[PDB]
Amino acid sequence: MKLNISYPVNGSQKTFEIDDEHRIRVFFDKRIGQEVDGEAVGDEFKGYVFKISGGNDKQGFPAIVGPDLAVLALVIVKKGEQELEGLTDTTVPKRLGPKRANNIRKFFGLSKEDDVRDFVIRREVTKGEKTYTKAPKIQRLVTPQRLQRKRHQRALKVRNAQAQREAAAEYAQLLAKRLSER
Amino acid sequence: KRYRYSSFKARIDDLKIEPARNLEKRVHDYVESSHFLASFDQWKEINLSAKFTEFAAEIEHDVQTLPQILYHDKKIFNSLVSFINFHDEFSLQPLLDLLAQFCHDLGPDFLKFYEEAIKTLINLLDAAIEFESSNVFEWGFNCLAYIFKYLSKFLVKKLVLTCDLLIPLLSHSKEYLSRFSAEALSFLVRKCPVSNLREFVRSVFEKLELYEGLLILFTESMTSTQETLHSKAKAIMSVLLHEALTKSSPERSVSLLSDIWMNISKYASIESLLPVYEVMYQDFNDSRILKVLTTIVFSEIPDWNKITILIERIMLSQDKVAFLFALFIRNSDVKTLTLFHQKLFNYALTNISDCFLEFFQFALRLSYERVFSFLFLKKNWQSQGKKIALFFLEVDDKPELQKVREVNFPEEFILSIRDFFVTAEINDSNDLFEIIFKYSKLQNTEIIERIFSTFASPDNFTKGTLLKIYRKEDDASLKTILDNYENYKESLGWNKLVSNLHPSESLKGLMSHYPSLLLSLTDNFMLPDGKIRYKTLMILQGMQVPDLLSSCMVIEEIPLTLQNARDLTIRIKTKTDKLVSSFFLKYLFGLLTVRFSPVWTGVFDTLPNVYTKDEALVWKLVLSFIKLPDENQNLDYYQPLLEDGANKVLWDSSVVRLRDTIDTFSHIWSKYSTQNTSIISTTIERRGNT
RNA sequence: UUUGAUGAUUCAUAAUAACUUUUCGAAUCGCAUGGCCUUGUGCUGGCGAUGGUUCAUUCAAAUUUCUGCCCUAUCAACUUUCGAUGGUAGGAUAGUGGCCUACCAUGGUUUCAACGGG
RNA sequence: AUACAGUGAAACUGCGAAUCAGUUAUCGUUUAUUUGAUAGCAUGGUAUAACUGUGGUAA
Repeated sequence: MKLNISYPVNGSQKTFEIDDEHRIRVFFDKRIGQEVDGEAVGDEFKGYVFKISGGNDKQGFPAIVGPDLAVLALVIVKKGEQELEGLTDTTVPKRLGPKRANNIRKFFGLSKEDDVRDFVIRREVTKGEKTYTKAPKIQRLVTPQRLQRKRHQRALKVRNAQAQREAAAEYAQLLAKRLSER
Repeated sequence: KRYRYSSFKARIDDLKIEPARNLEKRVHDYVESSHFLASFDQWKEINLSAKFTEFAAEIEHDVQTLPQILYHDKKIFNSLVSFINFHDEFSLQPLLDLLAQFCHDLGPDFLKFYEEAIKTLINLLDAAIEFESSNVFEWGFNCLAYIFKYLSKFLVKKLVLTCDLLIPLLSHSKEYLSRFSAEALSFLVRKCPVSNLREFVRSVFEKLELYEGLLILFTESMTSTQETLHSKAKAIMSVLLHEALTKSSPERSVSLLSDIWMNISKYASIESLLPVYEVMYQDFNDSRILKVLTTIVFSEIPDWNKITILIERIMLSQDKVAFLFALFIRNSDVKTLTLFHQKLFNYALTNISDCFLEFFQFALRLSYERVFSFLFLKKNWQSQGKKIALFFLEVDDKPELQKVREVNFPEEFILSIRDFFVTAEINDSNDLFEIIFKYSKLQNTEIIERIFSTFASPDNFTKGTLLKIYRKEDDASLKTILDNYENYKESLGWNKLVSNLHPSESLKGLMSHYPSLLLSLTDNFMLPDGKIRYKTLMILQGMQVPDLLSSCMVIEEIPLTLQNARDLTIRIKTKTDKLVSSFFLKYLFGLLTVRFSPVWTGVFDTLPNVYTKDEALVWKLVLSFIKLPDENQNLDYYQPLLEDGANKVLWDSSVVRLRDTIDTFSHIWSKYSTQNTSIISTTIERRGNT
């Protein structure tokens, strides 16, 4: 069958073709997300702790597994000591950097004095001759505008109350006038 | 697509007046009986607003047949200005354009109204600021430029009077008002031929003590013709500006003419500035010229520029002029003549510092001559340690006067250093690095605080007996320069026996885990040097995992894998190697500058030798953040009080501020020693995170 | 002499007591960003975009009162069969309400053209 | 415009997808929407889309 194996820390993934089906015979009637050891199933890969993903059968449809799952996938849960060729050595970067303010503050350990604005991820995209550097965004950041709007909400609440409970008194003045009348 | 909905300030940004550049067939080209009557009845038809209707009902008996206007001039003018001083926003365009038309029919008889009309106009521009309507501003400034277009024949001598009238627009401190009104006044400047413009430039320079940006906008708008084309009167306007300049005006007027020249040079590209350069060179042939010359050499006949500069130097500012001429010159002969002038140019340390910050090229002859002519400036210039011009620094540092080297050797022989003579010896040894026996003697006398120790270690790295004395001092022991000295001694047997005689390297292998990554890198490079001069696989893995520390997302994704592999090797595999691996793991977990590496450290701290130094180091890290270390060395005070040649520009102000900060760094010796103490390595940090 | 009314109220509304698998009382956005002077990096402040508690309005739905249409006595009896028709409670209901459950009652329709059929 | 600032595909979110006839009441129901009133922590965490890749599959 074919085994897509993915190293998670690099995040790389490559496929294998597994003959000697009595290696595959220990995968059978075993539930999804259970432990698989490296040398215990196969020959070359050593100490690679796995867990099966389940997934697609013959012609691609998805607990107790049969031999229809041609595309079997694994993530390397714990690497042993086998030196793989495109999984453990060649590293692919994690793609999207952190976007939120406190997410960046966790990603670089910032305190409550930093007001980050330089711990943003950067990227330069290259036309070939004229470069375009870019700083994306710091969203959910405390701005001068946000506490201004908070102040405006405070002012609106206090102004609505400080009109309402006084208009009550100017109604009570006319009620007192009619009570002196009658 | 339509419907964009630009904001109010957005429309104001799109606005520019230019009515003679606005070309339609409006009403005025098609003239009936009066010139006023056509624009009256046309506006009566197209616009309805209630006060404009009752105004029309008031003036309809006297609008038609221009004899009626010339009889009833004053009365309907008072009706006009009363309705503009009434001013609802919807009536503004008809009444205001009619008041614009009300001068074109008459001519000279409007000058008895002109001042009061402009008074109502400026009061309504203030009301327009509180109205917030770009259409209102467009109409009002448009009718003002119409008035100036129709009355430029009579507003020749009264330029000073009308700009003194309109000075609440120029110095308003609300810059788009002045940017509007400067266009109208600049059209008047383009009108007025020579002598009245000279008197106007004199009075405008004299009244300068937010009017500066307004005068800059008026000059730039007077020069502002069509795109990539200068004004036809620009060569004479520059002549009147330079005649009002050259010690006939105040201090800020020189920077005003500078900024006007800067904006005009940015506008007119290349060929439009031939006659401008000719008129400016003719005005510069007589002999303030310095800010003008630096301004004209900013924006990039350089031989004629060099000739005029040589005359004006035959007779800071000359340093900035020579720095800009070096950054944009094209003649090596002129560069050699500039070296001849650099013989007579003082503050050559600051000049060479700004020039090396600018570029790095040929003709480096005068540096050795300035070194032979020969304090704190030379100290700071040698203190510029690792530059891109270090290849020329390490080759030309020998060319100094060695009499100063042997004189510093006489000061480095004896050292009675209590508190500040150690700093004096630091200033001596900084220059003496560019100059071994006296080094070892003074180091023995000095070891017999942190800044003086780091400076002695710098002279130690600049310098087997010396290695034995350095190992004895390291057993007697800032630490970054000390590890620099140790690695320089270890890389720059008998040494095997001398290192095997003294037991060491356990303290450095334990305290390699500091809160500074450069200190960690220096300790890791020093310990491998000691193990080389007297295992290596795991040490080189720990050095290489700390080598790829530029934690960009590719390299930061790579570093968790590299640290996991090296930690798996050193954990599945001596006491010194265990101490070095524990110090590297503690440094990686206590960096707290990347959470990528602090996940690899939290992974690698799971299979270590049980409680060897793990919980002890964890208690040390938890106890490191209860109090903090401080109190670096102090210095005296100094005062530049200098370095100004500009007031306000876009990029010229930034370049002048950079040269001013350069001169304040090359200021007096107390500030120079304070900057030298600021020039340090990292230290302990990251409180609350560890 | 204390309170808002309709034809009409356990109506509108206010007070206590606790229950809330604890509802809401803005972790929101665009344009300007002006002021107070103890110039902090403070405190303030405009226009309007969304949201959101309750009431009213508006637009609706779903039921409900009264009349009607195809021919017939070679259709005179029809509905309480395994709900028929009420009353009492409960459940369902968005609710009045056999829409249903049990319990109490044995009703109700009809020669008037009903009931059935064309 | 070294956080962001122009246009902006994709995607999430938000919004919207026998007629019976005349005929009264809803003090028997709800009333999305519009409209008008209406309520005295410098702001934290998920769990993911588009995308990068590994495939199956005639599809």
